[PDB]
Amino acid sequence: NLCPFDEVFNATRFASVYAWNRKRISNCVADYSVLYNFAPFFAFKCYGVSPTKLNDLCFTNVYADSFVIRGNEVSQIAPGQTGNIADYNYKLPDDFTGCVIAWNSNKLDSKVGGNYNYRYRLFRKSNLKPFERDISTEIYQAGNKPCNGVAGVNCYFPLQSYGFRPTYGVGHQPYRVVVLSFELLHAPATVCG
Amino acid sequence: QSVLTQSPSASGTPGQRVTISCSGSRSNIGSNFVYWFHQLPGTAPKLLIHSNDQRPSGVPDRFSGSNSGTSASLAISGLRSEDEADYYCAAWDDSLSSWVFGGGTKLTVL
Amino acid sequence: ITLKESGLTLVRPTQTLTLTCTFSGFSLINSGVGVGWIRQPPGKALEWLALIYWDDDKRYNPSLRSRLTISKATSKNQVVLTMTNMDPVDTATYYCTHRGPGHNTPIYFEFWGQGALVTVSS
Repeated sequence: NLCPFDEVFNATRFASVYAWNRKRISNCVADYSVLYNFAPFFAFKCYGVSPTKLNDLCFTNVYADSFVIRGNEVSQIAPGQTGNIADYNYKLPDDFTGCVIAWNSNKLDSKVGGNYNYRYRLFRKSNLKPFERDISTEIYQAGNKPCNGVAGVNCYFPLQSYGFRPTYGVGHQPYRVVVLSFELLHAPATVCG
Repeated sequence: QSVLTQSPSASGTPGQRVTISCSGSRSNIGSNFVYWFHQLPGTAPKLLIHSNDQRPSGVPDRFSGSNSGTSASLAISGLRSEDEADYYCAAWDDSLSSWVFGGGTKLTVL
Repeated sequence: ITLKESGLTLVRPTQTLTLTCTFSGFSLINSGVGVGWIRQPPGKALEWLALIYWDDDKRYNPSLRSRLTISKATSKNQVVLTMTNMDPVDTATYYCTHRGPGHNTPIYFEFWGQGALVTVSS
């Protein structure tokens, strides 16, 4: 029995990075030979495993995390890299084992005039733990007591939009990215093939 | 500034190459993609060129597009007799925040 | 991919216009897909009315805003446009058009309807 790789890669509507979408994949005969036929795969790299030797190994539990980010920020989705989206709304451990897959999707996410539907967290109190998600949209702290969802000396608001348009350079075009996380220790294997 | 202006007439002759101009401004034609449509008497228009240089599947090779600064041009090669129709510009204007179009050119072959 | 408009083609002034674009070959639940409306007077240049993306982003023509309302009935795969306070200058043909994906940039107005001549008189 096969498992939904055609649902996490061909999902109907991807999520924004500050509210990424986890999914579990177990109890199937996993086939990694369908991914290559998807896209030219602007980013396809694996930590702890090779992509060609993927179709013969067995794993314990496989998570799949999908979201959408900018072009020049794909480099931040890697262990131990400090940035702004790898700091405030998606962090993965320094002991990572898995793969990341990112492909350009300016075809489907860029509206003419600006797509103000993909937002990301810009302000937080402290950096967040690996694989942690927060959705609260509380107003951020300022030097003095913030205003009230309005302008002022500082009194800022946390989230910021993206503004994708079809003419933006490749560095500012929207990219869809999905991350697979495996486990290998003392495995009474549940998913492989 | 907020409206594109085209010359009304082209007037080529078979087997010749002609160009059709479209002048805009810093805000609409110089900072967005420029489309180019084609509209025949008694029929909805039909796309010819999007993204200033790309052709939808089903358009012959002879149609070419060009954008340069705040100006746009359409180059028709191998002029033929089945092409005398209206040609329209199209661009998204950020200052007006809407799509704007041009007047149109006749292009009747002789 | 096919589109077709329908409604009442003749209406007196100070009444409201309703139009319904029924389509076939795509669904307004996928990413990219969107539907818009474009009118053209008899012997004039084209004019853009409104647009509605797949995530319900109702863009309007500013000068014609405060008069227009576009809505979708995805279950029936159809879009409805409504414009109040019609006038004799609004006699035109109304096309419903489709915006899907291309190969490196979104396509706009790739497919058109067949129009619906609308006369506003007495």
